[PDB]
Amino acid sequence: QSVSRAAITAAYRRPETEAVSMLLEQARLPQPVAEQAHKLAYQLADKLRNQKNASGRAGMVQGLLQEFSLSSQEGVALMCLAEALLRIPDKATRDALIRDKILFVNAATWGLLFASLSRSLNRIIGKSGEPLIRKGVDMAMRLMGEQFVTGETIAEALANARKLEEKGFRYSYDMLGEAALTAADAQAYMVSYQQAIHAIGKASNGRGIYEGPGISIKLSALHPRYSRAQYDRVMEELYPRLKSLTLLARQYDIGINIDAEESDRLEISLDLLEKLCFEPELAGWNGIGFVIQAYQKRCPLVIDYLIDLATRSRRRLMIRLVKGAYWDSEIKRAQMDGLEGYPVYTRKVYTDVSYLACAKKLLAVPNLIYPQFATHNAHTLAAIYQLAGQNYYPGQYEFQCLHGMGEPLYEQVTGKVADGKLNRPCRIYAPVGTHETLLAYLVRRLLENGANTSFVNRIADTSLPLDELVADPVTAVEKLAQQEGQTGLPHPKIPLPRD
Ligand SMILES: Cc1cc2nc3c(=O)[nH]c(=O)nc-3n(C[C@H](O)[C@H](O)[C@H](O)COP(=O)(O)OP(=O)(O)OC[C@H]3O[C@@H](n4cnc5c(N)ncnc54)[C@H](O)[C@@H]3O)c2cc1C
Repeated sequence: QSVSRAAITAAYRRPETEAVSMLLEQARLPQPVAEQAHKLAYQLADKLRNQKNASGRAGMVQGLLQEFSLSSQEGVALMCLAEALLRIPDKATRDALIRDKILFVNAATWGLLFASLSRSLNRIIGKSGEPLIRKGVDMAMRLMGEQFVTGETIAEALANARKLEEKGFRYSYDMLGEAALTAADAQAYMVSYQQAIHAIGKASNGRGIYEGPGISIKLSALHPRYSRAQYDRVMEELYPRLKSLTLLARQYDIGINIDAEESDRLEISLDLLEKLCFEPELAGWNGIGFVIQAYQKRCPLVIDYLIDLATRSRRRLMIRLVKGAYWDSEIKRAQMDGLEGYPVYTRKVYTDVSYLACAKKLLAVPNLIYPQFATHNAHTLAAIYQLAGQNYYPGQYEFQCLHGMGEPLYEQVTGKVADGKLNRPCRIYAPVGTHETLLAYLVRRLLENGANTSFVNRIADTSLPLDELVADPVTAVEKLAQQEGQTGLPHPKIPLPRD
């Protein structure tokens, strides 16, 4: 192996105390930068919560719960009567009714300001069995998944693009579907990607890899049983498909991004990337993109490799820095394999520290990397904004977000300074497909949105103060270290696989 490739392999399951300790000073924001990041993060998160005055309304709510010593159930019932009184048209009649003599339709809506279904479930199940369960799972998947899908076909998705593109947003389209099980499956995904590139490229119409739309691909869709595939078959079979798609993207001058999937496929994906970057037909073209996952211990070492690869292959790589979408499966996988450790961190704050350290590394080499900072986290965003320094220029970096998750945060970000925005571009990741391709993506979105460690989950918890929500991760790790006795201890509820 090369020097940088060898270092990747060595860090695979590095002990967490060691990995976190090494990243801390790389992630630490200088005090004035940290202060500016905090104020911006606080401001972004405040406007998120208090959209339609959610906090101020909740304030007046509890203020009346106190002054009368009323319950919360006593609060709703009072508003319901108050609402019915405000529907009496003439004030003299309303006043006279209140004085001389003194319904719950919208009681549910008022309660938002403040057991037998189990029987119905046990009854319905035994009667109708697994077919009812299977249809209910398919149905709930489609209902919950709709908010995350931009269109059923690439033509439909593309037809919706101008609305946000004219506001300064960009797109990366994802043809849903992954983990091809058969040769026919992988061939169908290949044809779907080719069709999509033709459509996106014609719509891009020469706007180029920065301003114009691009595509995101999953290597697992292009090779049957990719999860266990050997190097020889992957190079023989998957790589010609990857090359073919990338040459076509180059012909239309659109970005083509290689998504990151499970951690045991990182190595083969670097082998594919290495070969791709030296294709003569791609010389002098900078549209190749690659995702790296900050929750992996290998991430900073992958960056050193990518920096060297951009230098040797004489290109600027588009690098999407993410935290990562497969954490729950990574933990379970590692516990089943009984190895010396985990390839990912076990405390969420460590992943945040890793992301900040990795972001600094990426921003230091603008000639070699175009960083694409994917996050829905207001502190992460504000930190990157400050770390990128003074004198932003559009080609310095961009943000990215997922369709159906990013809008309220990035509405404050993309657009004119005169309109109160930060004037930084954001590329929306846009899944395209029908219900038959949605399951795996939807599940990952449920895990993301439902975890009590996720920013998008914590910002919806109005009992968590804004200052705790946007707390600096480096300081959080040092507070843990002072309490627990050393830096970077694993999650107490996630022991090592061999324990
Ligand atoms: C446009 C875009 C493209 C993306 N592409 C990919 C991709 O190709 N591959 C991929 O794997 N991910 C990808 N992601 C990331 C993934 O889908 C999540 O959106 C992302 O990790 C959420 O980070 P956040 O900063 O918005 O949330 P935050 O809430 O600040 O962080 C949440 C993340 O922390 C991590 N985490 C949660 N619990 C723990 C824990 N106990 N210990 C350690 N870490 C923890 C997980 O990565 C989780 O997603 C992409 C994200 C976006 C926005």
